Amino acid sequence: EYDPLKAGSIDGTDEDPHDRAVWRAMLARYVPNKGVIGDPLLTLFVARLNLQTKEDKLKEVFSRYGDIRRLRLVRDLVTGFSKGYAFIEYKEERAVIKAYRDADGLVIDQHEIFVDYELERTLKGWIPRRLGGGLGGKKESGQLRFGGRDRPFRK
Amino acid sequence: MDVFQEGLAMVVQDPLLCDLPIQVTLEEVNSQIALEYGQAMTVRVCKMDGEVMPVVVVQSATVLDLKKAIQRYVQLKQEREGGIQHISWSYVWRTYHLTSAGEKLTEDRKKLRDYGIRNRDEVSFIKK
Amino acid sequence: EQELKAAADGVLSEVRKKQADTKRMVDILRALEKLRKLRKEAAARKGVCPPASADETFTHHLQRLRKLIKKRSELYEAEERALRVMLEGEQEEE
RNA sequence: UCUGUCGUGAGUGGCACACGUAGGGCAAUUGCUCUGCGUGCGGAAUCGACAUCAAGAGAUUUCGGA
Repeated sequence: EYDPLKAGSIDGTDEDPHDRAVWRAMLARYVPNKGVIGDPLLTLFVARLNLQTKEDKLKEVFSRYGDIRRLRLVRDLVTGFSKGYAFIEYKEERAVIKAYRDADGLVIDQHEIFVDYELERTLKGWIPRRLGGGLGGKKESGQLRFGGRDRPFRK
Repeated sequence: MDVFQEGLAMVVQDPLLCDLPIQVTLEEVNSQIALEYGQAMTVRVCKMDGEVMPVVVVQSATVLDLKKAIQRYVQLKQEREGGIQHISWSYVWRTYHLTSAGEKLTEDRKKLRDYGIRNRDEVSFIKK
Repeated sequence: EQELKAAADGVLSEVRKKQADTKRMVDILRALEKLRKLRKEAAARKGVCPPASADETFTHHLQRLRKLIKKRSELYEAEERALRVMLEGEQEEE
């Protein structure tokens, strides 16, 4: 249950955006693009990949959890630069949960990858980081978004 | 009320005309006119996934003119394959640079010949 | 005059939009015909493959196409003349 | 507190608008007029720009005008 309000706070107690990016998160409305395909339940969103990682290698290392119906690594539309994150569509929910629990931290091309579900069509009110918000973040970069798997709430 | 489309389609089948991408339009054919006259030059751009797009400009084309040619090429590409059409070119040119032989094409006013770019060359992208 | 112009603008500009489109196929065949010419200069070595069949197939295309384009433009010019006839007819008597 | 309108693969698109910027013509060292580009109020410092959602790096403080 995404709430851009409490997402900027460690324990869900903030009633006023401490960052304009939070303020942008509340105002902006988000809908998944036409490139968002497949059943959202089986899309294992992975991030923090190496920009030199190819979509075949992702299929190669993520096939050990079972058969993979579809996969896409996201690259910049005009330039072609890899955006550093992909979307893995699996078959049978047994495979994706196995992908959930073990693949987080799995080193790929000298990077500790991040693994989560697809939270667009499942997490209510979800807002990506580009629209202000998202999850994770780094406290170094003047902002942070708690409530995710990386940074759960201090309840 | 589009009888011209049929004529353009069969005419493209000319073996000395297969280079043309179905819909011809004036700027594309006119650019290839200067190719025969030698005034134009092709500057290849490769996306980071390896796909290459042969952008064509004039010899005296400036860097900023080259930028619009990429916009003209990409935008023309999108309608034919039906991809994303409303490309935020303000953002794309805000974050990415143009580089050739390790030198970033920063001066939009400068012309490609001084930047060392010749015909059938290659330039790539890099972030700010 | 402002609404006199806009009334003329509403009809005359729309006809031109199609007429400019109607003209748009003419310079397409003009530029394409030119492009065909300079590639035959480079076809002095490429003329080994039969250009006569290629040239014959090319020429009969546009001429019928350009004839149909002229026929369509005659329809549009007539309406353009008719709109110019009617629109200026109303403005004097008002 | 810092433009409008139409748009949803588009908080990021189109057009207009405002401001700034580059090139052209005209008049009396300056002024008037057209086309391209940048931002939607405009600057500075600092932290980032190698951040979790199918494409988008911003943010904290500060101070100038209306």
